[PDB]
Amino acid sequence: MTEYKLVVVGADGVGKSALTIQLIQNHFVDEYDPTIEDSYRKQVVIDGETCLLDILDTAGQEEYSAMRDQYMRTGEGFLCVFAINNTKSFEDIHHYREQIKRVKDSEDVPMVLVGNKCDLPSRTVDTKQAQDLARSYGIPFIETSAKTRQGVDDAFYTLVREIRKHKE
Ligand SMILES: Cc1cccc2cccc(N3CCc4c(nc(OC[C@@H]5CCCN5C)nc4N4CCNC[C@H]4C)C3)c12
Ligand SMILES: Nc1nc2c(ncn2[C@@H]2O[C@H](COP(=O)(O)OP(=O)(O)O)[C@@H](O)[C@H]2O)c(=O)[nH]1
Ligand SMILES: [Mg+2]
Repeated sequence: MTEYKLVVVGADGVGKSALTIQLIQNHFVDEYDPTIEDSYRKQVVIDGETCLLDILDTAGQEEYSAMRDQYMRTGEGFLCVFAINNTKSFEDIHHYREQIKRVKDSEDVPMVLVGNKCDLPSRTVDTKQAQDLARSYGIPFIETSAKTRQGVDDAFYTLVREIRKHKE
């Protein structure tokens, strides 16, 4: 089977952990320790390919040490997550994409832009705004809810698909 190393990044509170746990463990966590960073592995079939997904759920403090830089650059693809009711988290996307380009030392890194919490009633980030940002980057965009599980499998599988085509 093919191993894929995925890294879920984005501002605190956007739902990186809920998204990962929903995909790995099939349940919605409401109060996952905001500081716990860990890797999770899941065997799954994507487009008929058996895949082992190694998924780094990032957390902790905004540090830029050489060890963290090294942990991140093992990512083959990146889920860049913001929440549709958190303007600041959307604005922060550019920064995360810049940090990815830096530690990977490349301007084409497989990435998917993810607008989480789409179950929530009053969003301040419009679908169009985020699509526009995605198309500027050349990356896919998907809306997700870690609560209802909408889009969750597709967000991760779509990232896997972006890694395949980068590998040609
Ligand atoms: C994420 C990432 C990807 C690829 C390579 C990296 C290399 C080094 C460090 C990384 N990370 C570490 C965690 C982190 C990072 N950048 C911000 O930016 C917060 C705000 C907004 C813009 C500037 N800054 C002021 N915040 C963070 N953390 C806030 C507190 N909890 C967890 C975490 C989300 C950057 C790399
Ligand atoms: N309503 C709703 N709440 C969510 C969703 N995803 C995460 N949350 C909640 O938002 C908070 C932060 O989620 P968490 O996964 O810890 O964010 P992280 O800092 O990105 O890991 C928690 O209270 C979650 O229960 C979602 O899709 N919808
Ligand atoms: Mg978390």
